[PDB]
Amino acid sequence: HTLVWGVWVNGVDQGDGRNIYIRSPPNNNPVKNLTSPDMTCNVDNRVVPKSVPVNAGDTLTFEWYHNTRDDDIIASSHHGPIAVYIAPAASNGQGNVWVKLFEDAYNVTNSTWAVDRLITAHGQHSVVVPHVAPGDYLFRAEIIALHEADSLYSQNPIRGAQFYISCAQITINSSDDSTPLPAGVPFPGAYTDSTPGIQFNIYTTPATSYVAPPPSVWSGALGGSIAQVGDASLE
Ligand SMILES: OC[C@H]1O[C@@H](O[C@H]2[C@H](O)[C@@H](O)[C@H](O[C@H]3[C@H](O)[C@@H](O)[C@H](O)O[C@@H]3CO)O[C@@H]2CO)[C@H](O)[C@@H](O)[C@@H]1O
Ligand SMILES: [Cl-]
Ligand SMILES: [Cu+2]
Repeated sequence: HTLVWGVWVNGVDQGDGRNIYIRSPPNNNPVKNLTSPDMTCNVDNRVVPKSVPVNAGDTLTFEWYHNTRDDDIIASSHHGPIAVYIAPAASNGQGNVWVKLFEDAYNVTNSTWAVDRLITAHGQHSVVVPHVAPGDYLFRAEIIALHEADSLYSQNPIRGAQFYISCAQITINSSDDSTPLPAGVPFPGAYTDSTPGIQFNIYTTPATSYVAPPPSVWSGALGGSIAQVGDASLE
């Protein structure tokens, strides 16, 4: 159970984005139905009044929280991966539009899941803004909690992989468009009951064997991190 509070751009806090530049759902409950329209941008997908200006090459940091800013972030039980996707905003997230910019699942070096490191990072994970066409975009940050993912939601709707999905409205101003955005995958649709990484038993199956759901990270993607960029306590 987690939500996005706002974003930072090059370590500068853009301020509380909830219902402002984040298409915030009404609460932190997960999405679990893989064929739900709610898989696009969570249960209240609509245009919000602001879009955060960035340029290609900026560091864009998403900041998550549980109940209040810079708290426990997400229950520690919620082990799983983190991904970020991008789509042109005019699509409203519909159709074959989502391109993956970031994946972090289980780090064998550190023996930690992305969610574990997100807690340590005070809810902060970042991407480099890619060199796509200037314009308005949706950045879809997705945490998958796997603690009940041994079951398919379609078999037992009390369980299943849990999707904490947050769409941020980002406007890319200065970009050379050296890597034009291609078509991508649909949400709902990209993840199905047979997709690797959706049904996974963290109690019985080693995390060293976990394969995150496709698609693969796009060749145009410039990278990211799971790390505290900004100190909310200084404000
Ligand atoms: O026993 C089932 C699993 O529970 C997990 O805890 C979640 C609770 O099930 C859920 O009821 C609770 O929801 C809270 C939410 O955290 C809070 O922010 C909101 O204000 O109210 C909700 C209740 O209406 O969330 C927790 C997760 O934080 C355990 O984490 C898990 O190990 C356990 O299997
Ligand atoms: Cl939960
Ligand atoms: Cu939860």
